[PDB]
Amino acid sequence: SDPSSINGGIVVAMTGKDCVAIACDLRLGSQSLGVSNKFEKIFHYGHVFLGITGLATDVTTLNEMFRYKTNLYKLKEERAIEPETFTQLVSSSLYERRFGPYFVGPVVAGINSKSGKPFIAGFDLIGCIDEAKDFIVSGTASDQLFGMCESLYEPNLEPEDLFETISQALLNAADRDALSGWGAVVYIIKKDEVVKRYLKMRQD
Amino acid sequence: RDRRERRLIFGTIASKMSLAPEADLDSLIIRNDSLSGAVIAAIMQEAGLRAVRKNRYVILQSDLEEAYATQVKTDNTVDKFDFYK
Amino acid sequence: GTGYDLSNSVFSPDGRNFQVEYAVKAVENGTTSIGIKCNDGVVFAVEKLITSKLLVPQKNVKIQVVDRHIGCVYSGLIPDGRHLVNRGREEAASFKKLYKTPIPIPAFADRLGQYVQAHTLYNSVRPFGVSTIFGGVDKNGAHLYMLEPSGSYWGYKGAATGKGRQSAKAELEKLVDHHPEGLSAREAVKQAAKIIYLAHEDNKEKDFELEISWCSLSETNGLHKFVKGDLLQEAIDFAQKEI
Amino acid sequence: AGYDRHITIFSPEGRLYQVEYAFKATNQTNINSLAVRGKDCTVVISQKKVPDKLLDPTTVSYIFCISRTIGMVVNGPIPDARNAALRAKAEAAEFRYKYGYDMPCDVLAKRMANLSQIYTQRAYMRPLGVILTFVSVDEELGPSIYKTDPAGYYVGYKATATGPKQQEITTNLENHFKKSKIDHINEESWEKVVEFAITHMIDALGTEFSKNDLEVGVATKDKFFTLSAENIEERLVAIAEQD
Amino acid sequence: GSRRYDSRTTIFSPEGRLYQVEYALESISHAGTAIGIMASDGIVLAAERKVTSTLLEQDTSTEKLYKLNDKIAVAVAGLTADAEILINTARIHAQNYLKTYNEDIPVEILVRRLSDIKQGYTQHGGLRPFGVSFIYAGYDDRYGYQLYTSNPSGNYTGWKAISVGANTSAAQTLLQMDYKDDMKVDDAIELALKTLSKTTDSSALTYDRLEFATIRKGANDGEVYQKIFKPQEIKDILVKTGIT
Amino acid sequence: SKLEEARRLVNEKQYNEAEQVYLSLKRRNEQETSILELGQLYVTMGAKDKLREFIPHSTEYMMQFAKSKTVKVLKTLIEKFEQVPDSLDDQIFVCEKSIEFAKREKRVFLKHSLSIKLATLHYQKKQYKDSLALINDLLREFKKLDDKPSLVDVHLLESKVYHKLRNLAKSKASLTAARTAANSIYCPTQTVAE
Amino acid sequence: LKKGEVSLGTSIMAVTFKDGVILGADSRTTTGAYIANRVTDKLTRVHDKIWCCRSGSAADTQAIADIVQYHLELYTSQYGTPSTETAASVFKELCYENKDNLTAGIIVAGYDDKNKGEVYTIPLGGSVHKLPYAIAGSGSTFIYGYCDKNFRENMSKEETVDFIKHSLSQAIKWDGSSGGVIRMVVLTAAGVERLIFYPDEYEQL
Amino acid sequence: TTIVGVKFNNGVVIAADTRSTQGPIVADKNCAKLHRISPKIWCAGAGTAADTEAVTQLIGSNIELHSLYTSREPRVVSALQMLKQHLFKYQGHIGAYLIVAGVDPTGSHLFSIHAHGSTDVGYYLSLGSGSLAAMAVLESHWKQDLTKEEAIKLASDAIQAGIWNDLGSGSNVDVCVMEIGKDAEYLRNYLTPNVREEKQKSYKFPRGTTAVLKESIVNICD
Amino acid sequence: MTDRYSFSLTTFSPSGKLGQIDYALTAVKQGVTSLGIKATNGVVIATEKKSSSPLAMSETLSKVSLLTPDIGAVYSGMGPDYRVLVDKSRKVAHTSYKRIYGEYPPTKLLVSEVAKIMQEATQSGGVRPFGVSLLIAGHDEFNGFSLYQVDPSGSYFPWKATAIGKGSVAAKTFLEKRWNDELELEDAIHIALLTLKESVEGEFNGDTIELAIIGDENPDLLGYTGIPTDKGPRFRKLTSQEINDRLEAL
Repeated sequence: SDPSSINGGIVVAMTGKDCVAIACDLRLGSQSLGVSNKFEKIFHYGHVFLGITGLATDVTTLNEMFRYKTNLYKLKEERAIEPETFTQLVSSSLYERRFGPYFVGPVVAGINSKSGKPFIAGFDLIGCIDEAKDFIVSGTASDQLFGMCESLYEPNLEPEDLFETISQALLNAADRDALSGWGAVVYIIKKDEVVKRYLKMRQD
Repeated sequence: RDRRERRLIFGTIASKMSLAPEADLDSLIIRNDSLSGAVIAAIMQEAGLRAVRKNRYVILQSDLEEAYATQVKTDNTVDKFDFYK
Repeated sequence: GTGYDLSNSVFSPDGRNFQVEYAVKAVENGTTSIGIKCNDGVVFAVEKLITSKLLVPQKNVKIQVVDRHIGCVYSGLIPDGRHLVNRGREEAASFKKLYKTPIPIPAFADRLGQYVQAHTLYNSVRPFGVSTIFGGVDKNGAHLYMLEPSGSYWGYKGAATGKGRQSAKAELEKLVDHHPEGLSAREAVKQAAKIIYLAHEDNKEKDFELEISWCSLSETNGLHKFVKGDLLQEAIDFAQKEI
Repeated sequence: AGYDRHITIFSPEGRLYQVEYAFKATNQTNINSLAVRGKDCTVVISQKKVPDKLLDPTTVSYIFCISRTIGMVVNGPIPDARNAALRAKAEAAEFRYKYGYDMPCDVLAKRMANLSQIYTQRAYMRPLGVILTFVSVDEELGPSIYKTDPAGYYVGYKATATGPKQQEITTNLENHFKKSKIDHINEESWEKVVEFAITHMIDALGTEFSKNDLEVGVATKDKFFTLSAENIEERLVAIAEQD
Repeated sequence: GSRRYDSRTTIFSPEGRLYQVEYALESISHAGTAIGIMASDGIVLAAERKVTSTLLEQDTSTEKLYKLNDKIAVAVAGLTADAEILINTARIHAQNYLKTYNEDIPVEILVRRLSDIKQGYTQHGGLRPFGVSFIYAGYDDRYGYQLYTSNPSGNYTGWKAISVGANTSAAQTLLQMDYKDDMKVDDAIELALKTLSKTTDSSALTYDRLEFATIRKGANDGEVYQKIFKPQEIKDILVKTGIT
Repeated sequence: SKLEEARRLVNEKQYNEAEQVYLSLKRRNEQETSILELGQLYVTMGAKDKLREFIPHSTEYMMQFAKSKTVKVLKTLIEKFEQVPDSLDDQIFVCEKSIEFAKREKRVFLKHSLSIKLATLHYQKKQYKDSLALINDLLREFKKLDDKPSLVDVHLLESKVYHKLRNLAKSKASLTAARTAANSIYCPTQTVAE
Repeated sequence: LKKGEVSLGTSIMAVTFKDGVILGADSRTTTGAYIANRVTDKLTRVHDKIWCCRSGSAADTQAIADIVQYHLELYTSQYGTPSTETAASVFKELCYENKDNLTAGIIVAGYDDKNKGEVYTIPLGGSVHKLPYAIAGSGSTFIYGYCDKNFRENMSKEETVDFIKHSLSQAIKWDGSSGGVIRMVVLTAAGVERLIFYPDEYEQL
Repeated sequence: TTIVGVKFNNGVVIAADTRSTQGPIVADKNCAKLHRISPKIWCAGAGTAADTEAVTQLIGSNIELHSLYTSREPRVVSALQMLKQHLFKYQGHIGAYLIVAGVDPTGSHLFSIHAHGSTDVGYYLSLGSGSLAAMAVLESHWKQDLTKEEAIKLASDAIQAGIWNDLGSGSNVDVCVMEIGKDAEYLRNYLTPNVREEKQKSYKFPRGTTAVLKESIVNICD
Repeated sequence: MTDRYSFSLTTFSPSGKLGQIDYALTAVKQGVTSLGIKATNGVVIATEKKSSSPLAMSETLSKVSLLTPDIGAVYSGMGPDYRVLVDKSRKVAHTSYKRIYGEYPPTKLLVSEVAKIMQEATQSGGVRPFGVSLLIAGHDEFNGFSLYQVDPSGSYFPWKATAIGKGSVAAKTFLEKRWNDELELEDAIHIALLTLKESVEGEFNGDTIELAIIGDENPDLLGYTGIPTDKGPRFRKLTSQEINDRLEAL
């Protein structure tokens, strides 16, 4: 009845002083059966990071389509794509079809190359825009992440502190979803480099 | 085509004739055409004839204005078709 | 440059389309056909030329009917007028289908004129070579329009095309002057027969055959039908009386 | 080769010969018209030439009311004028349906000019043979006169002339407009502007008009209509007794 | 009848060659010259833009070298307007290949796609052929560096050194003597600069009208670095080559 | 109402209150015209220090409401200063402030145009050396920046200054150079008469 | 009729007489259980002398009214002045083929200088008929007893308005889906006049 | 989601909350539900939150293009008709519930458009799931000849009633007012009845609280 | 029936040059002499409105138009062709960027996209090339102010200062000395006014000059207040009153 939650998935995004924290789980399970722990749901598009949660085939199709669009944009403008443009492009892309829309919970995280302020936004299955300065999370377990993030998130955190904050906001809620686990990956966006980190989870 | 040349020659022709004090050649030479040194005398002859027709023995501004419309209309070319420019 | 008449949409240096002019010149090589706008309706008339006597009399007709109240009489390239009246009938049928009101005469004129000019805009279509004297009766009254191959139509009080076009119009003017207040259909049919006879004098070498038809409210109450019986013979011998 | 002058292609002098020849087709009817702009209304007056007595004067006219608020006067061969009238009426319909409000004159003029430009650019099409003068009153802008051309060059006019003597009427009105320094007639009543236009037209053409030689179109605030013959006779009588 | 105005673009001549592509190959010679040298360490693409003036913008201006993919770059010689559509179609095809196989598109595939696009117009449709010829440069794990060329006819061949455009013969003759099989990038660059100096129609060689595109492979393996030489770095190699 | 009242005060020669009437002062055109009329009144009384404070503070006042209409009002105010006599030092000081403002706003055309005016004022003052130096600088600037309509005037002023210094050969050379630059442009009747 | 879509219902009625035809409606638009707009209008001016009222789905009625407006304006622009039967014809032709999607009841009435005033009604199926009077809408189902007995022919304007109020009072009071103000349109040779009633007066009798 | 609109003598004013709800759970606390079609016309969506922005973007693009084509200001009537046609051509498959308010040289106007294409006009109008509470209040308090401050106060009272009496409406208040004489101004967080209080304890964690499976660095720039 | 002119009307001459392209260039080089120059803080594009008949209204005719509130367009060729071009370009710009990306495209991509239409016109059969030459001026937050000239062939070149029309040769050969690296908006407008002075042949006033400027984001013309993200349209056009103030500044 609901193919979106069949494959499962969670995603979390944090904002900070010139830093953005985005984390995701590595588990891909089919209905009641887990399949692979190598599946990553975050992809690199220039200096903008996009994560997809939901149906895996929708995830990879959207990954390729967005890579295609940003490759064309980069070849046209001779430079990367600003995340402010990226979120609206994602919102428009999902609205191409209405009767057979993709079942995804994508979120776009990145930092503007000129202003440098953190940017983060999310969408829904249809593609409704959602921009908040605090945090946007998505996935089958979003109810678990929302309350924990509200309890744990404090504005204007030190960039190293966002990693621990998002780790506590993710792991203690990841175990509360049957379709999430098998480790996790945390991405921290900084103006100079991106910190890619893994986290340890119980296997259940 | 120079404004100064047309002004000079218009004044030279007007000095011999009987231009009224309230008649301005500068109003006649506002637009820059390709006016020759001969047409800008036959125009004043036509203005004088127009004034003579109305029994006036001194040409007025109203006849100089009408003279420009009858001796110099167009060279045709493409100006009859505005969309070319 | 030469060849300004090879194509259709090309403009001549004086601005006159040339294929349309040749179509007009082709129109005049056709059977004469007149129409009289009487007070109540219209009265058409044709002079279908009798060829070698093998042709069956009183069978081949040229006054085509559109709907009930619009009549079409054509001269020149007869098939081209056949197709034109076919499209006109289709337009009238569509109008009556989606408005359920009989097509008014000026509307039919607009439709036919727009179709006719559609064939003198392109390079891949030959302009029509048929002039029509189509007319009839509608709610507002009676109308008689001549259509020309250039696509120009006018609300004539009487018109004629054919070999005897010029002769017919003179008698049309004489009839109009003789009866300025108007004319009745009954006398209009006899006058039309007389006019056709006068026009046929140019083609006296070949035999003639007269067919006439009229649409009116006083007698036909908005229905179009030919003239049969003693009325046609009465018109014929009245018009032959003055000869 | 020599096929340049036949279709809308550029020329060694950089000219579109077909469009140039199209303008010479607008003077076939040699009908002179002019339109002035009143303080609150607009009036357009055109010569009404009836060639033959067989014509019905009522149906022969070069003035077409596009809508209840926009009127149009067209110079050139009538069949192409009627094609343009049909397209303009249909497009006014489409715009009113789609946007819900009556369109201003400039939008209609721009759309017809764009259509004519598409006609010129496409080789298989031929340019329109008419010059259209769109006249209306715009509550958003004011009274306005718009004149397009076969090429598609449209621009609002304080007062428009046309016909073979377009230049002469142009100078005749320009002397008045340059002496009075006003962009429109100061006469508030639509009654007065009609006599102003008729007087200037008579002085320009040097001819005296009767009830049937001229047809006048009046566009008041949210109303356009064509005056009947008795109205023109009354206006002429008033002019004659006044001056 | 819509016949007298037809020019019959796709018609065989009495002797047996096409005529529109024949004149396209003349239009090519009237465009700005381009040079392509195949070096062991990389590929250098350089071109001299035509119609140059003091008012020509040079800060952000590339009209002869275009980027189709992070690894593959092309040089345009001919009508830039017609080259734009081909560039867009090539980029679309490369992105579709990445869609289908998720692996870098080999140069030969794109070269075939563009050659087919040109041939389709040279064959049917009655439209004029594209009057542009390309110079393709790229890298892959298949054959290493690749340097093809295109033609309005739609035929492509591999070349260790090519120069399409004005004074093609002079440039080819100049480069064939100095071409070896073992240059680094710098030797190819200086050879190309000398060739452009000796083939140009002007007197000196100012940095405004020269464009450079180079392919280099350094510490990182499997990914080459594509850099379009900006004027600030362009004026640097002039003193190295001695032209200054 | 205020404009008519100020004109009436002018007619009664009591424009000493029209001064404050203008000081209190489509409205953009009203403000600029009021500034022009107040400058005309200042010229009428001819209080040189009053105009010296008036012109630059009006230009600074100009960059608050109208912005664009600064060059026009400044030029007409400076030309109005020419009517008031015994103002060589005052006019030079006003032109110095205006040139400083032009440097501040980097309006090169105004600075170049104003410099030739200050050179003319120096020449009227008969300070030939500084006028010669400034005019040489202007010659250097107008040579590369081909501006023959201004080159004619600067060369004519140079010829005047050299004639005042009795170096007749250099004056003749400058006049001939001006003649060379003159007979290629639309130079007005004033400069050809000069 | 879909589930949740906005419908008009209520009651619409037009009566012919000597000087023309008077057409009536209310201002209540009840969407399911709720009432969304109580001051809306159910009267559509397809032409100056041709008037139409709306019943059924609100969107469907508005769309068909717009299409009829477009076609009628085309007709008056090109061919000539319209008439009642043409207005009914365009409505029937619009409604017929899409009857699966479009499902609404329309009543059109117009005054002309030749045939005086006529009333044409379009039921849900899409037929056309000419009647001295006609009713449509769910609220119209109750006054069937009153109007038929109290209807007269060739009445006058005052009697016609009296009958219209004396008939719509029961429609408003007996059905909650119909309410608000009562809107009147008068089509005569003089012109079109707009009349509006108030809830506090026609109820007081 | 609660959106209201009040028409007064000089112009019109609409208001909206900032809480976006996807069901029993709230997505975002501060969002801009007001959509701009033109600088003089504003729209606020209801019902589904996923058709509103797309439809408003479409209509804004087309309307600004039409105004540029006509070289004149846009009109609220044209926008209303265009929304009507667009929503009708999909045949009721779009649940977008939008409000439209605007002014033009013809005057001021305010309409509402329903999901399946229905249209209505009124001086006061509230649309959406939370429209009931606010619309009762505005029907209770509205009167003829309102003033600007009175109109904004009435809109504030209506939105306050909606946010207090309904779960999905709350947090801040967003108000846009349209003035015929002057420019239309937009108020962000005009009323903030809900302000999150500070937490009793700080949940800041010591450094290295959570173990890291692997450390790695990914390149970004060339 | 359809269109029987499916064959290309532009055929390579044996000399190796396109006929219709070199013919449209000739049609462009004659006509209105327009110009546009780029300064550090903005770009000014100017053209003169040749009033054909003195009874017409040059106000109704828009010699310069607004492609986007940031990017304006000036032409020097045929009127109706430019009008159709500007309408089509606005439509395709909306379709390509407002629908998909959500904002207004930058000058560089918009110019290529509009030139796509013209380079298709010289290719698609049965149609003639546009007889206009476009001067595109625009600004963006990354590439800054930029001015582009579009030729009827479809080729576009970045130019700091330009002029097209009858006086193109004189204006082009006169702009080098006028122009330098550092410039101001008022300096640029004075330069443009001085250059256009000799190229005009009719009456000189504010009515006969069409002038537009791309500068800072003015919020007064924005049409709303309350969003700090946007500060207004950068494209503004001077009226006759605005331009007849710097006209005497010469």
